[PDB]
Amino acid sequence: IPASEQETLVRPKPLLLKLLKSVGAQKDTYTMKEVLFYLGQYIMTKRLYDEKQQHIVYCSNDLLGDLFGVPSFSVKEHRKIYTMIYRNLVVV
Ligand SMILES: CC[C@@H]([C@H](C)O)N1C(=O)[C@@](C)(CC(=O)O)C[C@H](c2cccc(Cl)c2)[C@H]1c1ccc(Cl)cc1
Repeated sequence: IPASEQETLVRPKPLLLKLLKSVGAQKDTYTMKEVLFYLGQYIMTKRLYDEKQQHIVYCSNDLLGDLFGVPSFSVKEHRKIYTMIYRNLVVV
Protein backbone atom coordinates (compact mmCIF):
# COMPACT_ATOMS: atom_id res chain seq x y z
CA ILE A 1 0.00 0.00 0.00
CA PRO A 2 1.57 3.18 -1.37
CA ALA A 3 1.24 6.19 0.87
CA SER A 4 -0.28 8.06 -2.10
CA GLU A 5 -3.56 6.11 -1.63
CA GLN A 6 -4.12 8.04 1.62
CA GLU A 7 -4.52 11.32 -0.27
CA THR A 8 -7.35 9.88 -2.38
CA LEU A 9 -10.59 11.70 -2.07
CA VAL A 10 -13.85 9.80 -1.43
CA ARG A 11 -17.54 10.24 -0.55
CA PRO A 12 -18.91 7.68 1.95
CA LYS A 13 -22.27 6.09 1.29
CA PRO A 14 -25.07 6.56 3.88
CA LEU A 15 -24.19 3.73 6.27
CA LEU A 16 -20.50 4.50 6.39
CA LEU A 17 -21.28 8.20 6.80
CA LYS A 18 -23.48 7.34 9.80
CA LEU A 19 -20.49 5.56 11.34
CA LEU A 20 -18.01 8.36 10.55
CA LYS A 21 -20.22 11.06 12.08
CA SER A 22 -20.12 9.36 15.46
CA VAL A 23 -16.38 10.08 15.65
CA GLY A 24 -15.84 13.06 13.40
CA ALA A 25 -17.40 16.11 11.80
CA GLN A 26 -19.57 15.39 8.74
CA LYS A 27 -17.92 16.30 5.42
CA ASP A 28 -19.02 15.89 1.78
CA THR A 29 -15.62 14.58 0.76
CA TYR A 30 -12.99 12.84 2.86
CA THR A 31 -9.42 11.83 2.07
CA MET A 32 -8.71 8.17 2.75
CA LYS A 33 -6.39 9.23 5.66
CA GLU A 34 -9.49 10.73 7.30
CA VAL A 35 -11.71 7.71 6.60
CA LEU A 36 -9.12 5.30 8.02
CA PHE A 37 -8.42 7.40 11.11
CA TYR A 38 -12.15 7.85 11.90
CA LEU A 39 -12.83 4.15 11.32
CA GLY A 40 -9.89 3.26 13.51
CA GLN A 41 -11.19 5.71 16.14
CA TYR A 42 -14.67 4.25 15.96
CA ILE A 43 -13.18 0.78 16.55
CA MET A 44 -11.07 1.87 19.54
CA THR A 45 -13.67 3.94 21.33
CA LYS A 46 -16.14 1.07 21.02
CA ARG A 47 -13.39 -1.36 21.91
CA LEU A 48 -14.33 -3.65 19.04
CA TYR A 49 -10.57 -4.16 19.06
CA ASP A 50 -8.91 -5.28 22.26
CA GLU A 51 -5.21 -4.99 21.51
CA LYS A 52 -4.87 -8.06 23.72
CA GLN A 53 -6.91 -10.30 21.41
CA GLN A 54 -4.30 -10.77 18.79
CA HIS A 55 -5.05 -8.13 16.11
CA ILE A 56 -8.58 -9.26 15.40
CA VAL A 57 -11.54 -6.81 15.37
CA TYR A 58 -14.86 -8.36 16.39
CA CYS A 59 -17.83 -6.64 14.79
CA SER A 60 -20.72 -9.11 14.50
CA ASN A 61 -22.63 -7.17 17.19
CA ASP A 62 -22.00 -3.77 15.59
CA LEU A 63 -23.00 -1.76 12.57
CA LEU A 64 -19.37 -2.03 11.44
CA GLY A 65 -20.08 -5.71 10.80
CA ASP A 66 -23.02 -4.89 8.54
CA LEU A 67 -20.76 -2.40 6.67
CA PHE A 68 -17.90 -4.85 6.07
CA GLY A 69 -20.06 -7.96 5.73
CA VAL A 70 -17.86 -9.96 8.09
CA PRO A 71 -18.03 -10.98 11.76
CA SER A 72 -14.35 -10.21 12.28
CA PHE A 73 -11.13 -9.24 10.54
CA SER A 74 -7.45 -8.68 11.26
CA VAL A 75 -6.08 -5.19 11.60
CA LYS A 76 -3.01 -6.49 9.71
CA GLU A 77 -4.72 -7.44 6.43
CA HIS A 78 -4.71 -3.88 5.04
CA ARG A 79 -5.49 -4.75 1.44
CA LYS A 80 -8.63 -6.63 2.52
CA ILE A 81 -9.59 -3.69 4.73
CA TYR A 82 -9.33 -1.25 1.84
CA THR A 83 -11.52 -3.42 -0.34
CA MET A 84 -14.17 -3.63 2.34
CA ILE A 85 -13.99 0.12 2.79
CA TYR A 86 -14.35 0.80 -0.93
CA ARG A 87 -17.58 -1.18 -1.10
CA ASN A 88 -18.93 1.66 1.06
CA LEU A 89 -17.75 4.77 -0.75
CA VAL A 90 -17.58 6.46 -4.14
CA VAL A 91 -14.35 7.85 -5.48
CA VAL A 92 -14.12 11.53 -6.32
C1 LIG B 1 -8.12 -0.44 14.98
C2 LIG B 1 -6.58 -0.36 15.16
C3 LIG B 1 -5.92 0.78 14.35
C4 LIG B 1 -5.21 1.85 15.20
C5 LIG B 1 -6.19 2.92 15.63
O1 LIG B 1 -4.22 2.56 14.47
N1 LIG B 1 -5.01 0.21 13.36
C6 LIG B 1 -3.98 -0.60 13.79
O2 LIG B 1 -3.95 -1.08 14.92
C7 LIG B 1 -2.79 -0.93 12.87
C8 LIG B 1 -1.53 -0.49 13.59
C9 LIG B 1 -2.80 -2.46 12.68
C10 LIG B 1 -1.59 -2.96 11.89
O3 LIG B 1 -1.49 -2.89 10.69
O4 LIG B 1 -0.61 -3.50 12.70
C11 LIG B 1 -2.86 -0.13 11.56
C12 LIG B 1 -4.23 -0.09 10.95
C13 LIG B 1 -4.24 0.48 9.54
C14 LIG B 1 -3.69 1.75 9.23
C15 LIG B 1 -3.79 2.27 7.93
C16 LIG B 1 -4.45 1.52 6.93
C17 LIG B 1 -4.98 0.29 7.25
CL1 LIG B 1 -5.87 -0.61 6.12
C18 LIG B 1 -4.88 -0.25 8.52
C19 LIG B 1 -5.26 0.53 11.92
C20 LIG B 1 -6.68 0.32 11.41
C21 LIG B 1 -7.40 1.46 10.93
C22 LIG B 1 -8.71 1.32 10.40
C23 LIG B 1 -9.28 0.04 10.39
CL2 LIG B 1 -10.84 -0.17 9.71
C24 LIG B 1 -8.59 -1.09 10.87
C25 LIG B 1 -7.29 -0.96 11.38
